Amino acid sequence: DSAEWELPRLRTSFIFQDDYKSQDLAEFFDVKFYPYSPPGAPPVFAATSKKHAVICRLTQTTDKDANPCEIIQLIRDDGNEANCASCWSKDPITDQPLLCIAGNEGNVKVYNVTEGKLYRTLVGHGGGINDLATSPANPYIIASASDDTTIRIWSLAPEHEKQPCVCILGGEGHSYDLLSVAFHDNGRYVLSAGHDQVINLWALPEFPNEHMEIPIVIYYPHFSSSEIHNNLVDCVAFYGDLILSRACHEDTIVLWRIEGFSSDDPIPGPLDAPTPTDMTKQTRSYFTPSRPAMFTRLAQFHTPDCGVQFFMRFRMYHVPGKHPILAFANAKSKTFFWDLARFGEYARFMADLKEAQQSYNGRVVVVDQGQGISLAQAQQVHGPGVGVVMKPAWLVPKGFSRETLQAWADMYDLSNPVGLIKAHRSLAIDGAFVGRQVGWSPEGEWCVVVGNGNRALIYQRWGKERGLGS
Amino acid sequence: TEWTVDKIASALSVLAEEVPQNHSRLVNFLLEETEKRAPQPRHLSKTDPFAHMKSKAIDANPEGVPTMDVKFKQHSGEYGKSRNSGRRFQYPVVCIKPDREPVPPYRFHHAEIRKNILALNSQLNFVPHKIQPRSQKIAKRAQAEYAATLAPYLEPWLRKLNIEGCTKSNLIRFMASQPESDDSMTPQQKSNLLDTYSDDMGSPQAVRNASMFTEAWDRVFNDQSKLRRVALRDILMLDKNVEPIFDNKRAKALMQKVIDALGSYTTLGCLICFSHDCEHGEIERDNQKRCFSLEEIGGLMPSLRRKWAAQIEQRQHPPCRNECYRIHGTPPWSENEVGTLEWMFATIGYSQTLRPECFVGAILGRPCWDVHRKLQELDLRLPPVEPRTIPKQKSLPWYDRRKKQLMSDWADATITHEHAVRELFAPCHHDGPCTAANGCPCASAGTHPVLCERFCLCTAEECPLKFTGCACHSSGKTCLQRQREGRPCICVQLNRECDPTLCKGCGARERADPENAYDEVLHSTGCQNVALQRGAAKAVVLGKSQLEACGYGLFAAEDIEEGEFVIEYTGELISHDEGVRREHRRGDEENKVSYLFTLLEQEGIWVDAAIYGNLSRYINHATDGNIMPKIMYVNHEWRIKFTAIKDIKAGEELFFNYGDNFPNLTKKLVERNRPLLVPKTTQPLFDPLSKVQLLPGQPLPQHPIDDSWLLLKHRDNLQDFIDLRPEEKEFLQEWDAFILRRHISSEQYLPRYFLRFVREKADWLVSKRSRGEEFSKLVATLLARRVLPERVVIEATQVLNDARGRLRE
Ligand SMILES: C[S@@+](CC[C@H](N)C(=O)[O-])C[C@H]1O[C@@H](n2cnc3c(N)ncnc32)[C@H](O)[C@@H]1O
Ligand SMILES: [Zn+2]
Ligand SMILES: [Zn+2]
Ligand SMILES: [Zn+2]
Ligand SMILES: [Zn+2]
Ligand SMILES: [Zn+2]
Ligand SMILES: [Zn+2]
Ligand SMILES: [Zn+2]
Ligand SMILES: [Zn+2]
Repeated sequence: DSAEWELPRLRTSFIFQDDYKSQDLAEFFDVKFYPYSPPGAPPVFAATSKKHAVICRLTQTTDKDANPCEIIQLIRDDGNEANCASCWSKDPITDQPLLCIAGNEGNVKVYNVTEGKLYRTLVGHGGGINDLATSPANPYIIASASDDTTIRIWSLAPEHEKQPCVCILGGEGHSYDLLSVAFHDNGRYVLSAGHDQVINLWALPEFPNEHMEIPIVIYYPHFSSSEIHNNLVDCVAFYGDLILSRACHEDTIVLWRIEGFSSDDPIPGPLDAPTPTDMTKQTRSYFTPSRPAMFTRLAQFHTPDCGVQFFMRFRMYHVPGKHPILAFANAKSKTFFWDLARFGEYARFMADLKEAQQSYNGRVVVVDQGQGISLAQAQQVHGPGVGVVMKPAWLVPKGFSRETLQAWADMYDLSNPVGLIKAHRSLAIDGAFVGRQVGWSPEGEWCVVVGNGNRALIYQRWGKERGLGS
Repeated sequence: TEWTVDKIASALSVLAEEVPQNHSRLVNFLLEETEKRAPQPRHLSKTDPFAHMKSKAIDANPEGVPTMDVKFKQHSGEYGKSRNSGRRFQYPVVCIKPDREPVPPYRFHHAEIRKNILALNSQLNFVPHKIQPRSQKIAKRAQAEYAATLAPYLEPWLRKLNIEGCTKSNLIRFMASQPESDDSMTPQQKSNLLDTYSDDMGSPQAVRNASMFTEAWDRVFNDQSKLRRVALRDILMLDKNVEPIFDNKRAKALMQKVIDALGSYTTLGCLICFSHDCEHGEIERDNQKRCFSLEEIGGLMPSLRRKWAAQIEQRQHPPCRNECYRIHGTPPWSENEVGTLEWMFATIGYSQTLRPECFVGAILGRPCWDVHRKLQELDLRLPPVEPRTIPKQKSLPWYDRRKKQLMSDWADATITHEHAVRELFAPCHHDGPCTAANGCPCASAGTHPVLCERFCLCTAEECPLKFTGCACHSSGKTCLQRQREGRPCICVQLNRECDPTLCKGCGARERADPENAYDEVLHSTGCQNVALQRGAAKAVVLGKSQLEACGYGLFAAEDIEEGEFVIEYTGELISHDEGVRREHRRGDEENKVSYLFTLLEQEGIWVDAAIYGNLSRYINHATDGNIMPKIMYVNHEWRIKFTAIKDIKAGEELFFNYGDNFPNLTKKLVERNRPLLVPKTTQPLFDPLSKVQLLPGQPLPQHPIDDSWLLLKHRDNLQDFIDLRPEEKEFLQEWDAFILRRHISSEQYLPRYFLRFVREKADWLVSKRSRGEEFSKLVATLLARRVLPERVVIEATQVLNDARGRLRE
């Protein structure tokens, strides 16, 4: 019953041989779970180091001492490129999994991972690539963010084999190295960000089902702002239609929204974008419906001890029927989780309790939920004279103490956009660790964090372990 | 009832409590909505593609294969206690090599432009690792965001407090009267507020209430111990009727009626390219634009007066199909309808072969005898223009404008040909001769005199400095650098290209027309000094430079004989300081990559090809180059041409000696305390857009130029003027979108392009009356400058009369 609310815990960790030797400055920069397996299949993720792609499958176990992580394919980039970015795709003919790997020479390598061969290379960027993402609407469409300050959109569909760059996000919207690229779930809006502290939202056209001699070039993003953060931005993503983004020296993940943006509206076209007619405007928006405001900061998840580190990435688990979980690892050996559904449940609990405090002038009894006891059996143990409020079990103390309320508000109060929401679970990592990337399995029972020293931390929830097996 | 600062402050604190409450409600609402809209997973395979693959861990019971180690620990419990020290396993490695090398490196998307474009000055907001201290950056942003949060609450709270005189408009009036609004506001701003608000604030109590409300708000919300804090003044500045007064995006007896009627067109209309937002003009430090327009040479009247005087100083056709007054003659008129015939009458002037009647009657849906009736009953009187007498002036010993010839000391007497040392000035618009005494800049602004050019109000009859073009003619090639003809080409001597209008003998008129760019027969004789206007480049191709550790180079794709024009260096035109900010914004050392070409050293204009430009930005440096750049004057634009100095065969890499053409601005600042084929070459060659590798003997890629992004910026630049009514913006934008695509540099081509516009947009022009009225103001302006022939106004009268007759449908 309470299973819906369980957060992960450390289940397995491994260190991969140093492959950038110095003999400790190698890191895993990326991890991604394969997203095209049938429901129920063993989840399979790839962890890309600077020279290797380690592909693992995770299988839950009844033995605490057993190892759920087994490595099924291990690939080395036999060339001179050091890598830091990956994303998954599929063969358009055979439907075999394709792992894309990109790095500092400026090329995307596409690997046929089950057969251990190169599918192809995507050549054309003018500098190192730092992020890749696949379109959730078309598994053959990939976006790449580069030091060359552009995004390129690539297609692996057969009709584009001879020239696979279908779109270039160029122009003047960005002026220095891009570190992050993300697709909206509709496949048509793209977010980009990097060293110039700009977050840009771009609207993709539909791409012809046929050979394109040249890419469609896009010269203006539809939303642009350098004012949501005050530092370099290294991670950006959509959460539905809201934006999550992270910047260096700020120790926060920011949740915010573009005013007037809705993915239910028709996709605007390229001649609808705003152009920079005023050079003192650091925000501009096609979407804007006294002076408006083109964005609104909503909340800040507190992400302490990232220091001056950057290129550190969060990941939200967002799946129908399950709770949305935000996970991020900092630079001082900590991994953070927030279950976004606790926010609504806390606010219901506080409105129910503040209500009974007036309606019964204080004679109010608080009973935990997740018991055999319901707001009915609890009411029969008293009557009409005293109010019974149901408190979520995961709401634990320290009437309730000042310090108990302040500790609950610190984790679940959403009333201040400039506040800091403390992580709902904070797990410590042995030794000195800097997180680079987080990935979730399809069913959300596994969460993998990878970072420096070629380390992977594998968290699990809903395990099936039963009673030791040494 | 009777309030105090304390009582209202107290009340604001209680109202302020609804702000966090609403915020929590909103974020929770949006979080719930987003959770509900979670995406179903897509493109699932029907089988697990990894199902057949087993653990590659090596058994104690792999020879020659590379191997990597992995050490696993298992964890349990709440704090992640490890079960033991871990276990290590050996794994074979699959080594996969890439099949393709990256393209040479580059920064930004390099896009093609047909001509130079004019840039705005950017701010230095980011420097890879003049500027505002980041602390002020951070703090203003916090306050901006808080002000935006609080702004929507002020009217609801005012309505609930309901205090006499606490009105959004009375609070704006009080703010304007406080001393802070001298060190926040300048004259004409207070004048614009006083237009909408005035100074009376009501009763004594109304004035006392507003002052107490302001104090009480700045006490509650502007407590300076906080970073997040807003003064009420900062919220009122956001108000939709206050903000525009602090937005400087502003374009600007009988005759001053007309003057004001054509102000938009006299102010914005470009003299060179006839567009109202374009690439000419000057950008000031705050990015206000001085257009190269009639206002630069004194507005409407100095050119109009001269047209009138030209008209009476010439002393001595089919009637319109709109019930023409010429056959006949003699519904209430709007003031707009009357003004429309006012300015056509004045700008058509003392004409013989053109009368307002027919044309005004084509623009207004009125019959011609109707506007003749209104013409006669209004009896318009022109100012009488004095007989302009031209004072006899001694010719110059270094320049004869009748023989079109330079003579004797000429290179020492003028700086007309020395573009690097020239300072740019608005063309003559004075009365009297072009002398230092009359303040003529052409004569005296610089170290030496320069010739007066086509935009100066002087005439060649009057002015000994006036340029009249070259005298060259030949059934063969002419206007060459050292012509074997008897005397040389003054145009070439002055480092300018021939003028399609003044250079009547050499064929410039036809060869400077881009619509003949690829008539090889035409361009094989006649003037060979119009190549930048011709717009045709030798066939070139991008590739890997032959120089080691150089990135891209440019390669010839067709044989190039020495002396032939090769390509133009195009880019953004920027100021010195914008050049410096750019050298900073991109990083630094002499591993740098400059595309910053010096166009006019002394005036301070550089061409930056780092983002926008053309293939010429890829040409590398050699001391013994095979091409040579040269700054040319081209119809009052300065431009960079490349000419071959050797025979160059197809496949050879182009080089020139950079000289000091690409300066280090900041370092100099600190010191001042037959189809076309891909050629066979050794180097790889690339399509400039796809960076696809090109194969020898395939068609040379030649991609039409994409300008849509540039028409949109120029449209939006007109949309931004708060100075212009929507009817003005509608038409100006329609005309500019058409004329910007034709890249006009000479008035020789305007009548043909004008007639094409009135043909294509005829139906659109008569669909709505403001469009016809605006079209007539443009016509009146071009007629006033004697730049539109009277022949085309008569044809447009037919065209529109026939389009409106087709509308009666
Ligand atoms: C106008 S760009 C030429 C195109 C450049 N090679 C590229 O890949 O984009 C000029 C820059 O190229 C480089 N360059 C050109 N000629 C060179 C030469 N002869 N030796 C070394 N570097 C050169 C320098 O970085 C210079 O700033
Ligand atoms: Zn112009
Ligand atoms: Zn007529
Ligand atoms: Zn003069
Ligand atoms: Zn002059
Ligand atoms: Zn003159
Ligand atoms: Zn000549
Ligand atoms: Zn000439
Ligand atoms: Zn000529």
